[PDB]
Amino acid sequence: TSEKGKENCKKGDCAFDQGGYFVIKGAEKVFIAQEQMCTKRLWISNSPWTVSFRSENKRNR
Amino acid sequence: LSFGFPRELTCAAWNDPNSPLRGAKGKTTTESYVPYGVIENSFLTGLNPLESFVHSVTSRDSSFSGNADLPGTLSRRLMFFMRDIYAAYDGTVRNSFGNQLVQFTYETDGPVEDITGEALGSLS
Amino acid sequence: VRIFTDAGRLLRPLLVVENLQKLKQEQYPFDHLLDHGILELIGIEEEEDCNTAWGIKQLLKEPKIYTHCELDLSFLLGVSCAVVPFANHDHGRRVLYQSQKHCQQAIGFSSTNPNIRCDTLSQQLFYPQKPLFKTLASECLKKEVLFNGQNAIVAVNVHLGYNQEDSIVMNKASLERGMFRSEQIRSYKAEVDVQFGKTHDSLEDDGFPFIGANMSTGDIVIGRCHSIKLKHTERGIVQKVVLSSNDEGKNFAAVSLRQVRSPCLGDKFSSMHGQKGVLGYLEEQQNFPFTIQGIVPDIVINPHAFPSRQTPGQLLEAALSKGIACPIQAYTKLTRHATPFSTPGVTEITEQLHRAGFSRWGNERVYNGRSGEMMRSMIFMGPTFYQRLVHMSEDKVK
Amino acid sequence: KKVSYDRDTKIINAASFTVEREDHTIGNIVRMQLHRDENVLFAGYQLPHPLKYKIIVRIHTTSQSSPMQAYNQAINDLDKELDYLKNQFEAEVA
Amino acid sequence: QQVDARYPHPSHWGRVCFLSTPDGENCGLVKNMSLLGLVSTQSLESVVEKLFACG
Amino acid sequence: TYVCGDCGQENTLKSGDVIQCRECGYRILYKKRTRRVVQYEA
Amino acid sequence: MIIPVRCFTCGKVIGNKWDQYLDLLQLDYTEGDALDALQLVRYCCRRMLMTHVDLIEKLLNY
Amino acid sequence: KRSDHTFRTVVVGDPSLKLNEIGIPESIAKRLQVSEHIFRSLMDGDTVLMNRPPSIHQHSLIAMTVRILPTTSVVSLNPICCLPFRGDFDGDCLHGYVPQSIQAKVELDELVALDKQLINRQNGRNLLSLGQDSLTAAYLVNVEKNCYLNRAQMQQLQMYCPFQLPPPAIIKASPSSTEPQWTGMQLFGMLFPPGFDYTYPLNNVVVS
Amino acid sequence: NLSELGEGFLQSFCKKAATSFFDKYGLISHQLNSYNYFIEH
Amino acid sequence: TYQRFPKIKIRELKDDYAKFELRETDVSMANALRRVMISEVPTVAIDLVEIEVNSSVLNDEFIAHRLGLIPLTSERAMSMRFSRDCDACDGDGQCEFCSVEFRLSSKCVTDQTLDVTSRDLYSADPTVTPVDFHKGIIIVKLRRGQELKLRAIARKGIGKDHAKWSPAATVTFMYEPDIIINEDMMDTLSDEEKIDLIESSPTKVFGMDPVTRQVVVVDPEAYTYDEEVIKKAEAMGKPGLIEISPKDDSFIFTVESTGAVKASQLVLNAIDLLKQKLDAVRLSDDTVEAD
Ligand SMILES: [Mg+2]
Ligand SMILES: [Zn+2]
Ligand SMILES: [Zn+2]
Repeated sequence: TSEKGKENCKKGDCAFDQGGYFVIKGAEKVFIAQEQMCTKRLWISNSPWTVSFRSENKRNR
Repeated sequence: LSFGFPRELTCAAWNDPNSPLRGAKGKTTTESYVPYGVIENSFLTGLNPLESFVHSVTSRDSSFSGNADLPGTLSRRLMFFMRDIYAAYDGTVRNSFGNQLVQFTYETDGPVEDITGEALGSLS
Repeated sequence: VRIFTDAGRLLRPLLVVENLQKLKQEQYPFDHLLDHGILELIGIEEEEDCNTAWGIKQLLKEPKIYTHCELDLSFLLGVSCAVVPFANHDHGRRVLYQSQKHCQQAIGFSSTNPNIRCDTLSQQLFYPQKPLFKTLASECLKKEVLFNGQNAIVAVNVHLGYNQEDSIVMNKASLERGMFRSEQIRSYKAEVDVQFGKTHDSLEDDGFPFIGANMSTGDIVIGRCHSIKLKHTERGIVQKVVLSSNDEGKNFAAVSLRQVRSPCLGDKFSSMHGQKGVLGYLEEQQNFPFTIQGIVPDIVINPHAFPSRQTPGQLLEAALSKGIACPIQAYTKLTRHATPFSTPGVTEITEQLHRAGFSRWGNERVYNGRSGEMMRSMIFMGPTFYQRLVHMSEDKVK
Repeated sequence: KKVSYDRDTKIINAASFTVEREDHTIGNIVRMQLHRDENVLFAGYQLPHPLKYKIIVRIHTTSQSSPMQAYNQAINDLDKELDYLKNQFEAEVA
Repeated sequence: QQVDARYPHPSHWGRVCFLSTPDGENCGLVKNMSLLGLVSTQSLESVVEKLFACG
Repeated sequence: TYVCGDCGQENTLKSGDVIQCRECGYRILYKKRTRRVVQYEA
Repeated sequence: MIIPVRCFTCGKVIGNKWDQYLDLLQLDYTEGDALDALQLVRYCCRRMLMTHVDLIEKLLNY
Repeated sequence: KRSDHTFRTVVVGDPSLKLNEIGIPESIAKRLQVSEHIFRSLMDGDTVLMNRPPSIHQHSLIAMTVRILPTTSVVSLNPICCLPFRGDFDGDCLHGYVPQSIQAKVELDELVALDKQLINRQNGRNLLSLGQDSLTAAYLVNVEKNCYLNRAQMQQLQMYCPFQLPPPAIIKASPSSTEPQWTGMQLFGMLFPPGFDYTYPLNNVVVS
Repeated sequence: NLSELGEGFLQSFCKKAATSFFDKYGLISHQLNSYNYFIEH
Repeated sequence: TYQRFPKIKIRELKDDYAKFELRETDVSMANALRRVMISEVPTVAIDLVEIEVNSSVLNDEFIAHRLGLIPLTSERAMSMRFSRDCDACDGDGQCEFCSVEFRLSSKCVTDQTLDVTSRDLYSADPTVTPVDFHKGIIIVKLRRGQELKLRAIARKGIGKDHAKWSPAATVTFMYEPDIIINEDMMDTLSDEEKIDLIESSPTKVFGMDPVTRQVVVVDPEAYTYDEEVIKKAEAMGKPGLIEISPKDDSFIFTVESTGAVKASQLVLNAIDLLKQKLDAVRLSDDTVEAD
């Protein structure tokens, strides 16, 4: 369905559909964005007063 | 919270770098704030986006649906302590576990003294 | 100096006014504006050490000390929140209901192709309507499916105590003309690795009923030979029967029953400002307080729901949509916009409602439909975009 | 019976008429036609239940007439008004 | 956001909606993104040689 | 009668093993409406 | 979803005025002038013309 | 534990019903069977124990009589009785329990019904009071004192009042006044019994 | 210069740019681009 | 004690639009005729359809709902019988007095879209034809293939149920006002304060006399009882300047029809049904009381 011109415009493949989901077993699945902490930043916390360097590829903390 | 309100709620107050809205104003840094802000506009003339953000922060605490187990478990643990207390035919306030005495007579604040078969602890 | 060029950084487009006279003084695609440096994506860390204006004409024109500007102030919200009219006029707890719960339950458009869709449950109104106002999100998105409902003539009045405790009195004569009437398509699936057959009412030789059979409680909807009957609340008229199979040699089936759902005496309705309420009474057209032009109201709501819920802007939306729809006795340069953080004032709505030949405050003198006598107070009237929720009363009987 | 008679025993020369399958249309004009009579002290109609299509009319009458006589007079004087309006409309159309 | 996290922040300006959150057990955790919201994926070319050419 | 997807061709294959269409590799069959007299209320 | 036959709260027959409304909107006419040319004076009947969306143009293609 | 002979329907408002009556539709009451000395269907006059979840106190269980209404898939009561139930007409459901034996039916309308739950047990005051429309219309009929009613409006409003008509007390309010008028505080005074006395010194309310 | 563009042209430019933003990127570009990076690189 | 004598003066009269006056009467009659002619004048309309070759893109109940809303030429509706009062005709297709059968059959084979309007809806009786005003009321739009063939009947019904047998679209009545200008406080008003009183009215009620430089009243039945000039005069310090009161015995009717019944025949049927209901009420009250 990507870059469909006049062929799939009325061939029964879209009905108010944006096309951003997955088909697994006939049910539509969607990814929810997970907010993770930034690894490219010197994280400083308290109790205990520490500063950390995060892993780029291997666990080199 | 970790941010304050800039006491103006205008466009120039949002772009101030030494404002308590951003974080530590540097007066030595800041760690926590108690939010305090007055909105000069109303619900008829329309709110500013900063004023709407202030109203959303101050009204987020009213829609959480948390800490709702307290009036359930408090009512349950109060009913387990009180559902067996009744009024005896002799005029005393007895418990059900062994006919143990709780009160000798009822309070004289009511004129109706015919409460001799009601479960006073349950309605209490 | 901290330079970040990794993933996960949420950005937003802002226009820089340093070179705002580059391609304007001398049909604007976004790639051309990004190439000429008129607009740029500013991150959350980059936006802290910069000044930013709020309006492109009010706050930007006199002081040239900003060096950045926003496209619109209403684009800081979601797609379900930037389409709500007068969103900064309502309470913060009431817009959170409409933008989250009432927008997902409002029955509206379903699909332009209901033949390739065999979803468990699908609902769609017969006559869907776009609202009379025009937000900037619905104007730059060009999507008519962002609003799911119909606008009715909503009056704020008491009706014999039948609208107490957030109830709703609606016109029974208008509901049977096509207003708020929807259909419901529920599909029942099966699987066969035991064969699809009849094996001994309205069933055929293949184990599936013919299209157009009225199914009810106790009728076999899918025949297997192991049959699947219908439950106590399952009924409807069959629309289509779809057979399919996968590469693992397993046969499937999908029988969809279609039923039409009229608004009964327990159906939950909602507004665009977070005002709930079920239908409580169905009054006839001859008993409503009628306007001098003969216009009877469609949905009558209680005035007591307004000071408690604190929802102003529904009356403003009604006064705007009334002034749009009444004729002027020059229709250009008319206040048609309802962008939330750039709403017009009260003097711009009252003057537009006065130029149409009505009162400024949206209230009109009505007469009692049961006796003919005039009322002492003028009743507020106007078209308001309402929604029909998916919570009906016949799906809760136990 | 569509219209049922029910005399009041606590008030002298009082009655209560119950018309089945009626509404405010007949009851309002009957009540406002009973007010024009000089021998009627009370004239009022009510619709107690919208789900039960009935109309209760309470008429009081002085000691020179009857409540049923006042009801029949209020209908016979209301039929002639409709006949006069029909004749006026037929004369005004042509 | 998987678990002062249930409250809005001034960094939500133009990124996520601070006026619409699902009430209940996920109040303030699940956040709807704004209309003019974009994301970054990767810079395929190294920018150090372009950083050394500006001073 | 069963009209298939992606091509206009009826099949009428009411068998326990026939689930695809003739001269078509797909296996989606829509039931065809038979012209029977049904009644509704206006 | 074509235009309904009758108006909802009014009751006026508006089922034969959608094509004339589109023909008036095809020219250089506004909404108010095209509504006043179709002899619609009350806003209850003028509401249904400005708010109707044509879904049958997409229901016949897909 | 769960039990039989129960139902649960969404509730709406009907001010035409009595306070001790619940509006049961004819479609659910025809299928609800009771035990009478054989099984018969539900009819008018039978008591049913209603409940609004959750039971916030002891006055959330009111025994009301069944009134058969021609509606369907909905139940209805007065908006006055929403204060014991602590709910509103909001989609809020209200489930009821139908008693089967006559020993549970006799003691249901003798201890649990609304005629017995008249005193609020928490503070000794009344359980039921005025709503919002009745409270606003009772305030506005008393604080205006200048919107006078004629005879045809007073005799129309008297059809819902239990007591008789007072003297008009306004013989002539104008030189062109051709009919006696009626004040607003005389209309609210038709609800009181003739042997009723009431005195509120904070609002200067004197009833005699 | 500073006010030669006009207060009415700038109010329509932010409408045209917002219309073109939903034409170049759309509404679900954040889900599409992160998946298109996973296939290619 | 006795009857009234209403007068009727017709201002305009069309085939589907009436406008007259009702003087020397009460408001109860003017409300009763409106309540009868908006919900009790019977017409004929489609209430039972039978589709068989429905192959369009719309639902089966959508066409059935939008076919009953089509207005019919109702000239025999006062002489016909109801479906529940026809003992000889149980009802299957065309009937002598209760039912009127309609036939529709359309099939589009063209590259363009064919619009199925209300014009190709053929009945059996020539007097129960659909109302033609143009292109007709659109029912469905068809493509290549996509046939449509139905058989529907029409029956006489009251406008109180289903809101489709109602022949009147908008019927209303207004109180006739009389404007009372003092014309003594108007001589103390300035030349700028008169324009503020003129512009404060929503509709064109008050005007300016160019030969006198004072205000006048033109078209007095266009006020709509919105108190905008009385409040403006009270804000200008002239409380007794303009006093507008409604007449309780003068009304102006505006009868509109959907093309089913003529504008005078609707009022005639509204008078006749109100006369018949009064006799039906009087019969039991005279047969259960006097005998
Ligand atoms: Mg509620
Ligand atoms: Zn095939
Ligand atoms: Zn017949």
